[PDB]
Amino acid sequence: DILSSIWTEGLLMCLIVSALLLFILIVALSWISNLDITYGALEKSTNPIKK
Amino acid sequence: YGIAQYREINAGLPTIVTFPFMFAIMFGDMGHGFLMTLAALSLVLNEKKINKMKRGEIFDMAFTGRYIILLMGVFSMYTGFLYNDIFSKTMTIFKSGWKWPDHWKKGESITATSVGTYPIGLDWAWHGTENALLFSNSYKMKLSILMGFIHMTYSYFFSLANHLYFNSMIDIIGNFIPGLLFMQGIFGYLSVCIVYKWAVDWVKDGKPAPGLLNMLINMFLSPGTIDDELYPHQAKVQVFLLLMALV
Amino acid sequence: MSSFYTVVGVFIVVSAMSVLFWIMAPKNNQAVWRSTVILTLAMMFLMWAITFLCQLHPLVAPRRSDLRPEF
Amino acid sequence: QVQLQESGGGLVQPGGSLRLSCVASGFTFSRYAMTWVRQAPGKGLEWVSDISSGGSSTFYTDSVKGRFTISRDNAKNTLYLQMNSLKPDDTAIYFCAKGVPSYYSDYERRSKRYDSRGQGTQVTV
Amino acid sequence: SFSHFLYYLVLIVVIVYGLYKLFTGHGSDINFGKFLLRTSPYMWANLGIALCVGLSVVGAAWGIFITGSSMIGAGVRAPRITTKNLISIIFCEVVAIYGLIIAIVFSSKLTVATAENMYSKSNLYTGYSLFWAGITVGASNLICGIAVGITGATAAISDAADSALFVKILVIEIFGSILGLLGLIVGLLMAGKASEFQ
Amino acid sequence: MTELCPVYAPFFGAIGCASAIIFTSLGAAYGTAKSGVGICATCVLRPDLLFKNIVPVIMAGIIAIYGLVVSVLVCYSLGQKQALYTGFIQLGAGLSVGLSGLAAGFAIGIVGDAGVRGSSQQPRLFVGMILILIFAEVLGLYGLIVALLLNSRATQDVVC
Amino acid sequence: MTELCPVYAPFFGAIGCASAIIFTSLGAAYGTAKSGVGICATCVLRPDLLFKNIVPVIMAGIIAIYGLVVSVLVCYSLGQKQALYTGFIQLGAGLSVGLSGLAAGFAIGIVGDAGVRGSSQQPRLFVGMILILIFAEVLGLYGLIVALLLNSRATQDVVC
Amino acid sequence: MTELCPVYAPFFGAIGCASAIIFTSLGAAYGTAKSGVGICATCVLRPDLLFKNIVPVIMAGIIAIYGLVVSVLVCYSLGQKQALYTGFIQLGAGLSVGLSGLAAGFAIGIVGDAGVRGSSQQPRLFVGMILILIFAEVLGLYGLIVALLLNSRATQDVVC
Amino acid sequence: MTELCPVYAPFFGAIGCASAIIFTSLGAAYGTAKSGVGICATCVLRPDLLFKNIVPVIMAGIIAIYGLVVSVLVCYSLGQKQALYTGFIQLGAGLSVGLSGLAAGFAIGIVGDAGVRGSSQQPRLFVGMILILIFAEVLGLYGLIVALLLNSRATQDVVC
Amino acid sequence: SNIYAPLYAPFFGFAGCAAAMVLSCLGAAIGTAKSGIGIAGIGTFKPELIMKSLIPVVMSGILAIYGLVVAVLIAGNLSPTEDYTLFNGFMHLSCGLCVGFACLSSGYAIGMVGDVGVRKYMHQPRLFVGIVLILIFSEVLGLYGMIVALILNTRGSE
Amino acid sequence: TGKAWCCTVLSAFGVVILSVIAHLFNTNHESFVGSINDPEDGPAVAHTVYLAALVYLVFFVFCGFQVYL
Repeated sequence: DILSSIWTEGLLMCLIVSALLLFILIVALSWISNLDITYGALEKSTNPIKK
Repeated sequence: YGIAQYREINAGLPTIVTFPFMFAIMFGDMGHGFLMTLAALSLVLNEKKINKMKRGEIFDMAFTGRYIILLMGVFSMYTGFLYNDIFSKTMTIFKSGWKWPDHWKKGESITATSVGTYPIGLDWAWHGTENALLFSNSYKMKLSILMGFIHMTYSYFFSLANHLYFNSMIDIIGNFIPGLLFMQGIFGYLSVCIVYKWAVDWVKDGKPAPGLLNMLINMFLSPGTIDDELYPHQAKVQVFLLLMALV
Repeated sequence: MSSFYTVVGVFIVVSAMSVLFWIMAPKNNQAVWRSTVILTLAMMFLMWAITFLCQLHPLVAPRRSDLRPEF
Repeated sequence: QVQLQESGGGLVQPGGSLRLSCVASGFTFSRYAMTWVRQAPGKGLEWVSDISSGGSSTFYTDSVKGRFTISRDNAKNTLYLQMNSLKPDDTAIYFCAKGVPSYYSDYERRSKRYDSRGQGTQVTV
Repeated sequence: SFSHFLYYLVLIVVIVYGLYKLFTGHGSDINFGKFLLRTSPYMWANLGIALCVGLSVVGAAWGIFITGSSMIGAGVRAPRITTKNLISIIFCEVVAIYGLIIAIVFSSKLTVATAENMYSKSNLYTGYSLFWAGITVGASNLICGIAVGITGATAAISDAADSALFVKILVIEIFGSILGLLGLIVGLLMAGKASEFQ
Repeated sequence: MTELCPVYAPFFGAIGCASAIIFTSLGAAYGTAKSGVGICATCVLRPDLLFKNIVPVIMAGIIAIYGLVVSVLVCYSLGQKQALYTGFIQLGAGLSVGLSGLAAGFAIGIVGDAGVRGSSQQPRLFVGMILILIFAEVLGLYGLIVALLLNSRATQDVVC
Repeated sequence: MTELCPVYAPFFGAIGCASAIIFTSLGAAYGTAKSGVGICATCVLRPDLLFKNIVPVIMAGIIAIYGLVVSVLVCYSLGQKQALYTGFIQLGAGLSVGLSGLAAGFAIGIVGDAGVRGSSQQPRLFVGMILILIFAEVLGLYGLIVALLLNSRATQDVVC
Repeated sequence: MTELCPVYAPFFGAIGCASAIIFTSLGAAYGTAKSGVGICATCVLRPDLLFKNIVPVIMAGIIAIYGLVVSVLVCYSLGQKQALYTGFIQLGAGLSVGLSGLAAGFAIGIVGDAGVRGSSQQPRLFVGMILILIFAEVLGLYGLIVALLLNSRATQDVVC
Repeated sequence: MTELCPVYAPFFGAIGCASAIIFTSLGAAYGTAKSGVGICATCVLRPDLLFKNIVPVIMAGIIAIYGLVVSVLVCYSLGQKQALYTGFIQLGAGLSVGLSGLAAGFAIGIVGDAGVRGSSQQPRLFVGMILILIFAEVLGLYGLIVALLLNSRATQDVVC
Repeated sequence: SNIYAPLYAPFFGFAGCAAAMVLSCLGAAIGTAKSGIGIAGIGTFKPELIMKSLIPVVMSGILAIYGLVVAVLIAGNLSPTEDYTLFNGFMHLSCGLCVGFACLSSGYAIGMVGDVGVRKYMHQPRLFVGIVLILIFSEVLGLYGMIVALILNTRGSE
Repeated sequence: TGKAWCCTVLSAFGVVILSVIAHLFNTNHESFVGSINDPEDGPAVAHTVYLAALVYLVFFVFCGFQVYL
């Protein structure tokens, strides 16, 4: 009276754990992709109008 | 943090000792305590020269706090001795309270027999022991609760010292007493139970050792019922404490 | 031998020597001496007493398998 | 060094129900699988039965597949082999042996891999 | 958008697979019930404990940076707020303590079950209990931590304007902090009757 | 095979061991990057604050140390025939510190990014940054504590 | 087949071997690209700084070498009849150095780009950039350390 | 059929064979594309530098050749009755050079786009661009080295 | 037990019972929320108009009554041994009032917001808003009528 | 064994318990957070109005109590020593979904109305009685969820 | 010069700690040789460590001049 000859309880446990870890990884990379450098502070800009 | 009210009890004097000491309870290691003591001691001894030269704030804060770090180190050495830990090694200063079996072979599991109590600090027999954490965590968790409660109730009593000085009798009846009964009746009671459980020899009596954490929860969520009695008339007094806290 | 009364014995003498110090403390900067030393002994005692009581009637015992037979 | 000691033996009538026993020392008895091997006179070692660390899994050779049962007690560092419907073919000396860690794989079993065995007891029918 | 295309594709695949098994008469194969009986209870327990502390910490961290960044920004013109508003950081950090405490309590139940008793009624009950209790404490602390953090940011930026506003707005903050404590109470109730793995 | 020791049991240990260092590395990298830009953005005008302001990078580094410590500890308990109970203990230990450290690294980054900028304009504000930043760091420590607790039970009286 | 050595066991070995180099190369590629733009954008006015600004590219390049070492190490351990346990350990080692190296790649890329741009305005900032980069670089090193530990344990006491 | 040689085994071989060139061509295409826009934009003012600026396109093209040789080598390994193990190794080789080459092409494209614009304003910058591109180019070479080592072990001692 | 009455039959009924309240509540909340914004915006200039133009909130609120009425009716019809057919009918009844009530809520929200804002400028428009809201309201009533008709047949002529 | 009480039944009972508390907190969290922004928004302009306008926050807090009550009642019925039937499992699952999403929906409306309510209350002091009246209609949405949740729980165990 | 203080302080502890460790090994103290995982022969490792202690002593006395002058 098995669950399946292919989708055994052993395989499903591995997959849903993998799905959880992959979801956390994707969310992590989704935040990292949004790191924008604050260019304005790093590059000098000048004009003759200011003091 | 903030300037004290006029003639109010100064937070300074209690802080002199309890600040480095509460640090020492966490930062307990004789080796690290010793190294930090030497650093602070050098700043203290040379202070006449260091005082005159100009300093960056990352270094000025250290010099300003030199007498803090000195105590911060000395107490760390003391607590490190009670944890019996120097650079992650135990110290075999006294005869152990645990005796091992008479014989065993290579790779054979053994269990120690109690023959006494270690005089100062953790018994060194626990080192490298496979269930060491199961003991020390019970020790340090209970230590933290006891020290925390004692520290809180001690400083809470400064509230009374303010009210009596200002003749604010209304606050004695209004704030101090109700607050004292409330917290002493719950977490003071827990503190008493923690100390008591250590006094009773459960295995000699053959009684089941009660779970204090379950006991704490049950006196709120199911008063008047008990699994394992810590002492006679357990249920009768607990319901009284609950009613007192509610009132 | 050891018992709970061992801790009470230390508590009495620590109490005695602290209240004795309260009386003999120097006049110069009296408040700092009276507060620091007495509070230090009290807080220092608690660390020992707790660590001592925790080892009177233990509910677990050391276990290991790595110890060489001649130890 | 590790030490093992068998018990039980002697002559039994056909159809008997003798029970063999073994005790061991010098190793964590719970950590290793345990095995019984028997030698009939002039034959090589024959694999009788083996049991995992937990006592939850067992193997029986076809000669005894329904006649023997093997059991373990990790608290007493001891091993048991109950027999019933014993017959003449079972006449052999039986050895208590320390097996591979935890449990036997098919390869380890077919290789008849065991670390050490005691001085077995004789059984005759 | 690629992500929403993926969601619909998964949904379509699931529906079509369900209908295929259903129409061919083998609809009983999917059998969620058998899946819950055969999966080992240690998985449910450990996911409950790990996500309990995990999600609780995410809550505290998410709240802290919302309040902390606001305190530092508003503190440029008025440094006085930096110490008084540390209370807001505390209300965020504490929900991690609640998650830690439950992790201590639940860890006490992870004994090793006998093989013959592995899937019995009591052991399955403890498996489900610790999973949902851990999720409940974790998620509610995650929600609580963010809500408190958002409130703390408005409190800090108000304090920089007029000190009299701080005590008035802190009332909203303590109201927010209660959510995490209620989560803890329900967590201890759900796990109350669960026996150790026998 | 054995019912308590299925052949796939080590997977949860191996992936948990990897997860402990992977998730903490991502958290530490984000903390190092976001605050590192802030240090560059301020030091161009106030170079003397450089070595004072570098603390956020230091704290982000500690989060990775926690990940390495847990990863090493569980790794020393892997084995081919290990029980399924041991496997999920290792997964719980690795996931606990991993998911915890990931969040702590992000918070250190965002607070540190603001902190060093504020430090430039208001000198009293440096200590304010440090106070807040510790309570981001400790959130990684709580993950370590749970990991150590679970790991302590990985081999206690477990039988195949 | 012997259930400790299923026919599909080497699949995780192969993916572990490939993962070690793939993900670190993505990390090293991002570090080289993001910082490369910063170098070019600054050196047009300041060509004299060119060979001092190159360092972030070098460090991003080293991240790739970690994965090459691990990938070669696990590569020599594959086999037709390897144990499933050996497969999972090889997978864990590959992911450990791979995704940890990817995290380090992002950090070096961001701080490298910001660092060289700032270093054009303020020469005292270069030491600060190098100091921060080392903390980012070390994250990849932790990934390698875990990977080597796992690999050392991948083939001891196996019973294939 | 044979246990170690399932009839579906060649599938991983064919996908590995195709994957080697597909992903490498995608990388080389992007490198050619980004750099091509840079070349056409930069030299309108200054066509005498045109043939000097082609180099990034040359290197992007070289990446594709790594894909070709690995794909060609795998293509002669395939066979109807090949074992499953060699199927996985072929897939590992294909992905190893493929995605690593994709990363390298991405880096070569971005650095080429930035470098080719700067190098027309500041002639001293050309040697810098070439130096950086070599570091990006090497990331493709690592993937090839791993792929060749894997392909060496694909069939040396396999049996059905 | 019998094939017409599987032990999981109550699941569909239980989901239908919840569905009736989930979606109606979302419809009522959206209708209340966006109507409230309109009321609060207008009453700054025209506070005497408040209790006249509050009507849309009443209309949105009534949608929740529909969900409650259907939910209770199916709830009193659930049972441990109910037939599978009874489950499907209850599911259909729950969805019918649920998602139809959600549609009504969105209509009331949009119309109420615009109508209230307009009515502050033009008193002749109020009766126009009420008529359009009546048509929006009736979309909920149709869903209720279907839900009640379905529920009436949930146990008629059923056999276990 | 009783076929109506398979051993996996408690899973759905706990799932309902978790849904009851988590979603209720989400509703309460949104309501207070959105309202807090409104309360703080007027702080610099009219400090007097705050203490007499925390009503949205207080009402938003009641939503958590609705969740607590249902979660407590469910947790009181689950036990390892009782033949908790699968029918009861589904009923308690619906208990969680009803109170959960009802409170979530109510919390969203209380937040939206509360924000603009107080945020424009500073311009027009006669507005307040209207704000309270709208909030009540927003509040009862959560109450309806609790009513059905209590009825489901009453029938499930009987 | 500053570089001298770093080396002299580090080597000062390098003499003490190593020498103490060597003594415990040479006396077969349980904390260093007690387990089946510790090295087998105390005096052999103790001799190895003692040489390391002497090495640090050379650094210590040499840097003593560098801080003195």
